[PDB]
Amino acid sequence: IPQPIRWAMVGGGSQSQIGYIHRCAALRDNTFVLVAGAFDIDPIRGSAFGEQLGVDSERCYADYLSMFEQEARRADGIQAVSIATPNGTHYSITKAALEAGLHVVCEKPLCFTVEQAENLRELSHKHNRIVGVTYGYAGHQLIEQAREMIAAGELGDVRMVHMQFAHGFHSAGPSYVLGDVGTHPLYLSEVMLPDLKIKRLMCSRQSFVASRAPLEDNAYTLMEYEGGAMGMVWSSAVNAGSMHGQKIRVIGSRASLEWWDERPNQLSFEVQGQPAQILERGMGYLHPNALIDDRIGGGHPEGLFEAWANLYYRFALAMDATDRSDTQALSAVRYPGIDAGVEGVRWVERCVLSADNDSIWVAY
Amino acid sequence: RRIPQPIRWAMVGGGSQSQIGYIHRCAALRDNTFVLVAGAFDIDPIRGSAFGEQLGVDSERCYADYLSMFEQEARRADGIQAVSIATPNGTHYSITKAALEAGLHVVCEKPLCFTVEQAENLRELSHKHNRIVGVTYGYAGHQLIEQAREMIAAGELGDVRMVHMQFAHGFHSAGPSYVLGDVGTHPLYLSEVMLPDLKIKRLMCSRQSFVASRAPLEDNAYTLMEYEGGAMGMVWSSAVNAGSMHGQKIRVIGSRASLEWWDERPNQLSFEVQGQPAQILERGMGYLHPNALIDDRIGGGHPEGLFEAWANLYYRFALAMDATDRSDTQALSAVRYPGIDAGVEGVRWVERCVLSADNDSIWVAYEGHHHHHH
Amino acid sequence: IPQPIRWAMVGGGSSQIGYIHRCAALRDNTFVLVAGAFDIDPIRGSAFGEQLGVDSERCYADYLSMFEQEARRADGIQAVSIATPNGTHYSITKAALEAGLHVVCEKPLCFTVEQAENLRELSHKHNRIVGVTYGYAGHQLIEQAREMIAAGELGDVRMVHMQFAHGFHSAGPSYVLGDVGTHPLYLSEVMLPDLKIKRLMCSRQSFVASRAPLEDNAYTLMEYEGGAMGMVWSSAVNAGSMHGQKIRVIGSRASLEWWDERPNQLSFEVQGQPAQILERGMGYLHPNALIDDRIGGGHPEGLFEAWANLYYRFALAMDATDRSDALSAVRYPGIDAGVEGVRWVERCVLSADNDSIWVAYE
Amino acid sequence: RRIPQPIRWAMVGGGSQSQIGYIHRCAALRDNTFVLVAGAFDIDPIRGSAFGEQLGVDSERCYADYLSMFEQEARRADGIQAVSIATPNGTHYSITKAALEAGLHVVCEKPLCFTVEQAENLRELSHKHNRIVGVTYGYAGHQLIEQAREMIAAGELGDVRMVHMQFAHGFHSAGPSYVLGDVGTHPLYLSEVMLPDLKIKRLMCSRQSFVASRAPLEDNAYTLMEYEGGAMGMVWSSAVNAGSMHGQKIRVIGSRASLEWWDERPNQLSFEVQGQPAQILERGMGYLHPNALIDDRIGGGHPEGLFEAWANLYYRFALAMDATDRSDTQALSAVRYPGIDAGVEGVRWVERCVLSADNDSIWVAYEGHHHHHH
Ligand SMILES: [Mg+2]
Ligand SMILES: [Mg+2]
Ligand SMILES: [Mg+2]
Ligand SMILES: [Mg+2]
Repeated sequence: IPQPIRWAMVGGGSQSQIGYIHRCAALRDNTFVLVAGAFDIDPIRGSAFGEQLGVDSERCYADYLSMFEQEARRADGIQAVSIATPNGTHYSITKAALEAGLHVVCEKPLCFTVEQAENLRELSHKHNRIVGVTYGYAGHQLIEQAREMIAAGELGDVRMVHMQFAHGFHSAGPSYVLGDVGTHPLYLSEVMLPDLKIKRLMCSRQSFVASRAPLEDNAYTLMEYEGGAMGMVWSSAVNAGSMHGQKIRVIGSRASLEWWDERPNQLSFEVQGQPAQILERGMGYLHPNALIDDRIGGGHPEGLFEAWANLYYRFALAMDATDRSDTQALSAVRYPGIDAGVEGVRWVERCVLSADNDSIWVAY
Repeated sequence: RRIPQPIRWAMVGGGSQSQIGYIHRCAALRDNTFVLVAGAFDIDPIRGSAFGEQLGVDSERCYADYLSMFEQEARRADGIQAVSIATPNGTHYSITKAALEAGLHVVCEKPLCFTVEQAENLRELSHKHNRIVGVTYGYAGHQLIEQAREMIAAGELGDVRMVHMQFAHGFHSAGPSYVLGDVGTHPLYLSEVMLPDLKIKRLMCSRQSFVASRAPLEDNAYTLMEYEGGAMGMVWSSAVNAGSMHGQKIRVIGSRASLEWWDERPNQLSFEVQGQPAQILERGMGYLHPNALIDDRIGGGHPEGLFEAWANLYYRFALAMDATDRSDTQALSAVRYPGIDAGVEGVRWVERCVLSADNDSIWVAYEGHHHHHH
Repeated sequence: IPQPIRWAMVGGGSSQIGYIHRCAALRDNTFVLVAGAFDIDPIRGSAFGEQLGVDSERCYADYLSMFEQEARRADGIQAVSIATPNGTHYSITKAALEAGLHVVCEKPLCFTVEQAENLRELSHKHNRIVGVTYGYAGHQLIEQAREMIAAGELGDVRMVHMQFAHGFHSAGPSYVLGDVGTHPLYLSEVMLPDLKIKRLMCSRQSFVASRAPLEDNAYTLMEYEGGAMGMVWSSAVNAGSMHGQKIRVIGSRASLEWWDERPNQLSFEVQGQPAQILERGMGYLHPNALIDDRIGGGHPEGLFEAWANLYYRFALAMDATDRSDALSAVRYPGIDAGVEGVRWVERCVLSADNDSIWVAYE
Repeated sequence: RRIPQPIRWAMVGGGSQSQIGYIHRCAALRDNTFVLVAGAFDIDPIRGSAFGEQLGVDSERCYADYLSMFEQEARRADGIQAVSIATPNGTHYSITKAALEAGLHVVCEKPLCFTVEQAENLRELSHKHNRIVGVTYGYAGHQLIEQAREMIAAGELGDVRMVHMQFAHGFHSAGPSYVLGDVGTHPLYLSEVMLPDLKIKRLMCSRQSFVASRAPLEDNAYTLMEYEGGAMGMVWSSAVNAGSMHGQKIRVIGSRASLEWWDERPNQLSFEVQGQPAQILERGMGYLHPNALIDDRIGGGHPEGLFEAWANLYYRFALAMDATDRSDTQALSAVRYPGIDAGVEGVRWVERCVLSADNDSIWVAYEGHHHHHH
């Protein structure tokens, strides 16, 4: 991309951790350039924030509607917008952006219902604009390594996919942890095993902090994949003592792979009957696709900020290919798009249906 | 001191070809808690006698079968007082029954038997003949398991919310069940030790035979449980967890903190208070509870292993036998060991999981009768 | 700092070193890149600089030309970072200072103590700062260690064991001593500022023979005033090691240990108590260790964050020096740190070249 | 099979008040390699007799002192054949000497003695009376130490460049030395097993007494060594490494790869080939060398501990004794155990480090005479 994509944010204002990483990622390597935004419901502190960031005073709109309409009149108007507002606003804001002919990057989750998600998807195709979803963990290079090893048959036939995102920060929309954290490792499995398809699943959710009912702060999701493989997802915000605990273990007939988000730069490779191995980010034995995004030599620890930059970069590549109508270039870019968004919403929906019905199996 | 005279002991099976006879002997004979004076070591008379004589066992006490041993030993004044059964799982029920009927304390290699009805029969006989029936859930012999029990009882974890268990190795990546009873019940007993008051209300199980030829016996299973009171429990049993050397772990999650133990690192115990720095407790340290230090056989820092745990277990079996022989109920209750009750529950747990699994993972009441329609 | 500092880069063109420098300086718009001498090849330099959005007339052919022409601009650079070969650090830093520009020089300030003394002379004379890239000190937990040690949580310090031994090369006056040994040495400086080296000895080897007389491995034993002992293992031939930079501070009451490959955790081991692991971003950390958090605990930050934090401190020192006032409340690897880094290497080489005899530190 | 009849054994010390007597007995009596038939267990005859009797030792063979035992036992047809000395370090020399002169094989708790001259005397006596002198560098009993030896000999590490050793615990944070001989020599013997052909050319040592009252005995020390051939070696000995439970580690660094072992995790061995994924080898796996599998007492995955290592050690002492009794030199050379030579070298290393440390860390020749001026 010869030039930075004219960008803007909705939300992600003062003291927003989420907004900060979005900006770091998007502006990394000047892939995007923040030229406008609706940073706060509070108009005064919205412009005060936008200006410290160097955003022109007249482009620190009071809301997303005014921003979209006014920007449409500028030859230098925004081309894409990132949404970091509350979950219940995601559907309406993403809908507007698309109708405005803008590329979108929406913070998880896309929306609350499958219907809404399918509506947004029809619009993205109608307006020919991408809708990326922030499954930022997929930006870590080793996730690519796993994908390549599995496709190359290094694990043999896949038998199980054990996932979990269980932290304890809350030991003291249709769901809470299922949508807030469960979907992250679920998307990682999508990247690692793109051909695996869910046939049916059951879920058991609890509200250990009672006042949270009906929203769950803990959940178990058991899945049956077409072909015989099994899947398990443990979602939690009450796993006391856990700093994050997002892990995915893929088990095959020949070996297993295991990745942990708190140790992003190492990937466990366990061949049955052989010594366990630890693969390191940036090493020459890695598949080429797992090396392209390295920003520093192996041994030097990269982090989540790098992963998000890698993710935002792919978003940029997708938008660009979509704009130049370069069918070939778009097919070569893998990113969390509208389909991943739809699936995230559907998985949660199926899980809630099962859980509300005493954990019955439900077709996917 | 407490076992002044070594308990006259015998073994059924565990001969030359046995893969478990060694740990049983090392554990039982340690500190001379038991003394091997007889046995029915082999289905092959000559090989059994050869083996037995190599152990210093009276040639005339190397019986051809468990029945002849029980019958003849019962006529001797210095006849065996206890017997350890290490024969194939299918024989555990009948041998344990014969031993009990013969007035012998029993130590049975898990499982105790295959059905709950058989299990209840052994329990009935055990009470009738006033003889114990220890079951070999030997991982419970590790000191830190007691530490966890003490910590949980002291409210260190606040209210218990989840008990996550697993015993998933991958050696087989290439009765009524396989992994559920072979490995699943080990961590299950560990939870019993750490949380004696927790009662299972109902559970569901999903089991698979990844190596198809094994069906209907499962080489992988997931068990989700609901404890009375709201807590949840999960058990992952597997012999196809490729790359895993054992993988037996248990994590107890409470409202205030969690604790986790892994059998491959038996001398450490993770203690994670939410909002505080994670902690690692070490076997043999002064900050441990006395009940978690009494079994130490060497100073902290030096690693102890499964053999020590098994010796610790057999020692409790001996204490239980002595208290029972003394008709001391209160004393007996002070001995924390996997006895007839744990044996029954281990069989029940497998039976309920199998019932759930055979019925597409529907919820089944842990106790009581489950019905399709009623 | 209301306005970004007008910044330039010498070298670090089409260079991961240049990359992390830029990522760090430009983050949160602490600095703004307006000029540079990116390459020996003007064509490649201009192309590079232009890709970065730098005016073509400000993509200078050499550092002197840049310093000369920029002095004539109201929007001229105020600071310059050097990422050229270690052999050019001295002369370029000297030129920068005489030009009245703040400087950020890559790891080795220079080769000799004389040179280091001269640069310090100039920094004071032109009242400009000279930061050195001991970036690992940017990690928050290093601050945590410093505070814990100062509050006496380790009791009396007895030993300081450091190492930076990787194996990438298993197949100036030194090599690893200056390239990797000085990194954990600076970490100890931040953790134990009051510690003073009395004397030390060093043993160095050239396992890959052709590297002689430069060492690819070295052991440095030190005696601190007060009785504490210090050990430094520098290596590029520790086969199998991805980096292996670690520091363990041992006190009479407890120890703490940090490893650069797991920057977000700090081991705290109180004798007779359960070992503890401190996590970046947690509420039990000292306030000073939390100020630089850019994201919640549990999310792994990395070396890029540490460098960002380092560059912010450089900016703060430059500002305070400019507004002339504040400079005392900002800790950072400056000229003194640079000088000491040079002296430690010089003392180590002297000892090693003389069969590991003890040598007074100063 | 190779020890048809249990070796008539005895202990000097290791009584009820000893904290090392238990591991010696467990190791020696395991598999009936040895049989305890006599002892000089306590300087207090009454307590020694009581103790000994509790072990099945005839009251008449519970001697009041090692001298009496050696003299009386030598006059018995069923007299002891070997003796383990577990008394204070200062007595090792004289007791070992007396045992050897009394025609007894010896197993001495380290160190063998305090001076090289004494160590050479014991070596001379050992050859004269043709009796072995094993030294308890028990950590070498762990299987993975043999694996490392095999890997190094097979060239897995390429050319050895560095040998980094340490044994630094913090239990004491609050003869001629303390930690050098007490813990320093353990990993040193581990390196001897892994790198038998490596020869020390010269070394320097810096030692400190952080708890001043201990001086001149050190509670911390650093030893830097130059091996013949160019490789370097480092040993950190410490009793004041606050927070460390044991901390015994050895990392061997070669031109191609490195390997590392930690006594607190004895069942794993790190294998790091430069440029390749780090590897972790596990005790009991089929990819190990048979010499590293032969001592397995249970399947991999189950953790073995220091007691197994010690039993493995004692078994080798037994094999060495038998080979010596058969006068089979070639057979004796196949038995890899810490014998008199390892004993002498353990004493020499300490003596050289002390000489250097006492002289402000000057380089001292490992072999030969060191001089201020010459
Ligand atoms: Mg019945
Ligand atoms: Mg099925
Ligand atoms: Mg002599
Ligand atoms: Mg001194």
